[PDB]
Amino acid sequence: PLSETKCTLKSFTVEKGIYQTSNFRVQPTESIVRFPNITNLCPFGEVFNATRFASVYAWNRKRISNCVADYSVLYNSASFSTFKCYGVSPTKLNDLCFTNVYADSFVIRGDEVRQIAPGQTGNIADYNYKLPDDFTGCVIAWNSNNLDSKVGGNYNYLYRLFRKSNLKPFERDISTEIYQAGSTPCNGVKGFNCYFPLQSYGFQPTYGVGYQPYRVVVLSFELLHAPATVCGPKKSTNLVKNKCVNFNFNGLTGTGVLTESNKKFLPFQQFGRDIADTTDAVRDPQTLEILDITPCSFGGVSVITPGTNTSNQVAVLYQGVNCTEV
Amino acid sequence: QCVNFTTRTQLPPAYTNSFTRGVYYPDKVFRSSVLHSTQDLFLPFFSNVTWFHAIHKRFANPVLPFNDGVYFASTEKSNIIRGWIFGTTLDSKTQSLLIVNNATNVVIKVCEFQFCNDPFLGVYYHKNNKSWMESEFRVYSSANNCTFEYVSQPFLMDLEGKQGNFKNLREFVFKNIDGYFKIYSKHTPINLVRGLPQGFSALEPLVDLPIGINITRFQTLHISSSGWTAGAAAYYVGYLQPRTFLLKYNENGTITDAVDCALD
Amino acid sequence: AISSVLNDILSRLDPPEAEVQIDRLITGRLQSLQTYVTQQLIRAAEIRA
Amino acid sequence: TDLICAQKFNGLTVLPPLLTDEMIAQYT
Repeated sequence: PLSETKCTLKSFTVEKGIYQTSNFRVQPTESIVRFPNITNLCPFGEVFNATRFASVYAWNRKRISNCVADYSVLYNSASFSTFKCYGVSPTKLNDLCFTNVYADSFVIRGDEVRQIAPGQTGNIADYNYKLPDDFTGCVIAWNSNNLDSKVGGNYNYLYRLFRKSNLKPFERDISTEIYQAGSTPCNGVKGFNCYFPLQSYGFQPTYGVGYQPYRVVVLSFELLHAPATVCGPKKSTNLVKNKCVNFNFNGLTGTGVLTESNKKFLPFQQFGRDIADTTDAVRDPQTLEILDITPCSFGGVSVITPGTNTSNQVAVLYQGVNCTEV
Repeated sequence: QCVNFTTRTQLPPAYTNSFTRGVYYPDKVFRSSVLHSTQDLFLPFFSNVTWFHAIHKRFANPVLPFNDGVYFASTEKSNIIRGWIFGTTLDSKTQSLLIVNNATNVVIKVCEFQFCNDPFLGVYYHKNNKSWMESEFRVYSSANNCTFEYVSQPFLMDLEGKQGNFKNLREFVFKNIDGYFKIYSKHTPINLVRGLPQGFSALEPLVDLPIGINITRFQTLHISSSGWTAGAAAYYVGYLQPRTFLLKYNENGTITDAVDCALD
Repeated sequence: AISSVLNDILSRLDPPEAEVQIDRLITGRLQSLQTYVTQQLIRAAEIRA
Repeated sequence: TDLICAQKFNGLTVLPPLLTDEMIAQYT
């Protein structure tokens, strides 16, 4: 600590006085995260063996909630033509918990691959299906040109190119009839500078990549302030209070000492906040408990030493904290 | 079922002012001894809510838009209102939503509903051992393609009919957040004949419905085949707007005051 | 930026991509902290006077 | 004329004064 002041003052002679050098902080010893039991596992690999998928606006959904999803059967490694992923890989979803999961399957074009993205616009994004901002998964795609493609175009599948307005996330339109396309309603039957909203795939196996079918499977993810029902492959790492730990509670990740308080919360209020809009007190999603968030102790380091020509004795001072280690 | 009542007549839309009504808990965050401000869809203060009533030969059940959000204020004695219906076309062409109050639990189901022109529930034989129990279900004949089902927690409700001024009061707020419905419920005794009393109350959440259906209109499936009559009931429908509340929180977390400025 | 939470960006975007969102959070917080220090130096001159 | 401890959690450190309140009245 005598040399800590030498590098702070950038000199080999330390004059008498008090000088600040570093900042001490208590690191978390363990990780306390608590969520209840797992319900079921999502069909990540069961939708890859389907014979034919739905269209862009027709996407079929199988509802299996409570991530962790199925990590066992994974076809996503080097088995397909193109891999475009966002967020984290599905192998890493075992460390995260999501509320609801909707497995969707649809076929798009070459120029429509770049339009796939959470919270982004596009022809199929706004007018057909939009990815929510809560989706951390990978977008799986493969080239179906050897199957779904037909001579002169395949009109079996359909898609909607135009709509009177953009669709919000998690919204569907199954209507195949003639409705308003642009901003000026033409009152039913096509004409008056409007366009027929429904469209058909023109897939020709002999043209470029933009005109060829690509089977895309996306599992819709949802993340809210609702309490999570699952934690990891392992759950509790049983709580021991009055210690510095790293906690994730109801989706709020932080580091601090967990203590019990007298705070009275409403049954439907999951967690509160302080005047700083930061985590203050939270409730146990698994069982009935009330925990208060106390961040771990930290402060500045003060060095009290006499002159270099006087003595080498050094007194270390911690500001506004109690030392339990020493 | 498909035949409207012979006593059904559209009533004049009278108006009245709601002093503090329209305030609720914006979120689940708890605070104490501080003043928080947030902007959500709210009911403005001192607004004009449409005044409705029901007697034994005048009954009206108009349809109002759900687009900007609505505020439900219902004062009752025997708790006439059994719920509401949500739907766009109000037919089997698309999905619909119902809320049924049996004075035991809450029945919430999303199916394909065949909507009769004048839906109701058969109630008869009130002389010996009335009990005011539901008997006939006229709302829909059949259901199919059910995407949602829910059962709530048990509660208690007073079905006893009384004479004189109203006693019980219930204020509901139904708002859609990005495809999610949230229900607010509060019950307090009041003494009221017509209009609204001056007071303050807080609206606690009840059930959050993760359905995702878009509802452009709501019809009236509440009190009580044209020979059927109606009783005494009254309810209100408000209009929600993206307002801003400044709320006070006490040591117990209850809201003691509400301030929304656009007035003074 | 996308979000003010640091763990939300690191657990979502890529390490090369997250450097763009984190840089927007840093440069925004640099000017806010610099404004407070400048305000304290001006206010301390009135207290010293 | 707690607010102090609430602000100390985000990295705002209030240093105690060298001259306490008891010694001020002793100089006066």
